Amino acid sequence: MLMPKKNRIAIYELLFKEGVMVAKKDVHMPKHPELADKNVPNLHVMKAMQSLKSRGYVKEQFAWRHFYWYLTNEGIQYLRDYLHLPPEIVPATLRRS
Amino acid sequence: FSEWIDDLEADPKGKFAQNLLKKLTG
Amino acid sequence: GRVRTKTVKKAARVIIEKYYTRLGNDFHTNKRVCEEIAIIPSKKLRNKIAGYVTHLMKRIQRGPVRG
Amino acid sequence: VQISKKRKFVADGIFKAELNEFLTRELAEDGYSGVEVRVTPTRTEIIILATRTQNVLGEKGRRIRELTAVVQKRFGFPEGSVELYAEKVATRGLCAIAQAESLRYKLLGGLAVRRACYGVLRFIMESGAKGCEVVVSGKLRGQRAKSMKFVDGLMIHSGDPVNYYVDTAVRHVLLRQGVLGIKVKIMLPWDPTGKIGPKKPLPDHVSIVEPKDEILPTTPISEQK
RNA sequence: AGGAGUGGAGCCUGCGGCUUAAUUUGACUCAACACGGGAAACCUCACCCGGCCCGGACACGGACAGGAUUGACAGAUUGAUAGCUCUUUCUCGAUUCCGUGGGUGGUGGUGCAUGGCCGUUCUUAGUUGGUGGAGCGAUUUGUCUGGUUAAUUCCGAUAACGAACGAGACUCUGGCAUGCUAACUAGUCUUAGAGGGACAAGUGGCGUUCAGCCACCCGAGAUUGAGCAAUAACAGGUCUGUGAUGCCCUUAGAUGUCCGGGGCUGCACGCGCGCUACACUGACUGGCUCAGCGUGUGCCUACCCUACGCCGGCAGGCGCGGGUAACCCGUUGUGAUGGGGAUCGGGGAUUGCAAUUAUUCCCCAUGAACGAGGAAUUCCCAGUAAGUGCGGGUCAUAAGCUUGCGUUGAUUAAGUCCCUGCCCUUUGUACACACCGCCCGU
Repeated sequence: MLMPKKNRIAIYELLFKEGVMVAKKDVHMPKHPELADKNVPNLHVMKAMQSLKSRGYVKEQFAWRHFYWYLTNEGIQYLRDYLHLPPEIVPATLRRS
Repeated sequence: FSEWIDDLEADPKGKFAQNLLKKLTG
Repeated sequence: GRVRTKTVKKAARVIIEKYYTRLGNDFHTNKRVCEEIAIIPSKKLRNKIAGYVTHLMKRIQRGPVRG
Repeated sequence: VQISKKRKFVADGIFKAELNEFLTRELAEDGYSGVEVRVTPTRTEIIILATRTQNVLGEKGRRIRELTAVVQKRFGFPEGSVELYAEKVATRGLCAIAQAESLRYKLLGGLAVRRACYGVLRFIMESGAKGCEVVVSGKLRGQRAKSMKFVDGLMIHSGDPVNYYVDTAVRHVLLRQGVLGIKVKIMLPWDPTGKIGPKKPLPDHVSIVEPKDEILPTTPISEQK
């Protein structure tokens, strides 16, 4: 934990713009393979991801030292209830159908 | 019937031996 | 030991009873005809079968053999 | 930029292995069997085999698009360089992976091991399979765990031919009581062409061409009307 | 009645005896004891003279612009440019905290709850249906009198007939072309081929003259390395490899971190792997072209292998290029004397904080039972053993370990069941937890 809240809203913007992602456990390092150069410290961002997926309502799947996530519609409802951003802003992921 | 067969042949002489044999056909 | 297992024995016996006409005595000819008429999936086994059929013809040339 | 060829081949093998494990833990319930990559100029086409395909694609390929997105964002390929297809397998009733998954998903919900296990042994046998051996090891309830095995037909163990004649699948089925290990071994039947059996026969089987019946008169005499 | 090397004479580590910070998990003889690919500073240490930022989807309690987060040498700390000083009322700023457990867990228990991969009695040749015989039955035949074989390999006999595993066959591996498919790095020698070649084949001698055994020309090669390897097995090992695993269950000194910090590098040894050749053979004149099997630089990542000059006598303190590799490294006088080293000191040290509480060259010849070794003994039959070095795994070119590789290279036996143990039989039994049994006697 030991997580700030501006990093929280930054990571919530990241989840809103991203949705489906793959993660790798990296905490002590100063340079990540594929999730650096975000102008934000990496450790707090990854702990923010840990909070998201271990708050007790979104399930995980860990193997081959990696995290693949199944973002449930319960998470969509939770984000809408808390941040009050209408789902009418459709995610950009629905192109190249 | 199959479950009784499995229980019997798992431990054909243990604690669950007489009951399973009786339950088979009686 | 050089004991020929049931596979080579049975193959040589069936080979000699089915195509006795073509088969002879000289190992080169037995090997050639054995390759030609028998689908043997090895080369070492093919040579073993040809050697045993050569032995069996040495047996038959001097009397009948019960096999 | 460039790595040594030994490292290149090892990394390609690691790619294949981790992709196989990843879509094994993804869609085992989809009757996944195997994954094959195809070498194409500056591209890497991937074709995926499953017993069922309507489920693996689903409706408008939500599952397919999710899988391609995750594989792309995991492996680091250039944007849209990885694409996975889904084609049925001609050998479903005697493929070790498919039958191991069938056994696990018949045993998961709660069922006598013997009924479903003999049923899959049957469905193996009517699929032309030459021989099968299934072992189920684990808690048969009580302070001791045991292993029960059912074999049918002919199936070999030793020598080279076990490499290209017998396929064995080892899986874990998680029961609320414990973990039951299922080992399913199938020997394919020999059939040249069609890729349904090993090309080579068993190396101790000598094949002979069969002559046809011959009952002939003494001398061939020409007959004309 | 053979032997060689043996554990003793030239390169330290496993775990128990074993004062406190030193004897630190799992493994109770063959099937533990450089084994956990576990080469101990430190991240991996739980024997450790010491601490901290702490862990809660919830069941109950303390209640909001302050209820503190690695974050100053000089008064000190218990090695430490750590704010831990009973100190400053600097500093991300609502993060957090306490007492109970499930929880994003734990390399914390139980491998006498498991799976999977393993070790073994199993390196031996052994196992099993179906149908038919026999028996009331457990069960037995097939699965055998014999001969033969490495082999339940085969011949043959035959209430068994047909079959299935295991063995063989099979894959890899070396051995062979006055042959073949072709390379501006070798000139078809090196590399790697759709292929050939051996098969007990030819001839003798033993074998209901069968399966087969011996011998010899011929032949490169005439019981030619290994790999894979039958159900039932064992409470053998692994939960300390694994969001592989069912929850009984401790503690905040979480068995997370941070060039940091005692050990175990003790020597009256409690044990087990390890470091090592006796003379014209051992070693230098440097006076003729030598082989390695193999390794080598960005998803990580900051660590890869290496050729000329400052020159004391060379690796080399700094520049200097080549190599994603058949292209570069690289055609890599009769025996203690002169003869093989008992501690230990100088030359420029390879640059690894610390090496001494394990990294780092040979020359002065200062003289050590200086010429086959208590009981008990492990391994080995031909390119064996043994002597050597070299390359990987560990990694900083860290080895004394291990896994492979070549070079030098062979005295002894082509046997037996005496010791240990195994198997295709008969036999005895009061054993079946199966002889480490059972059991009798005040």
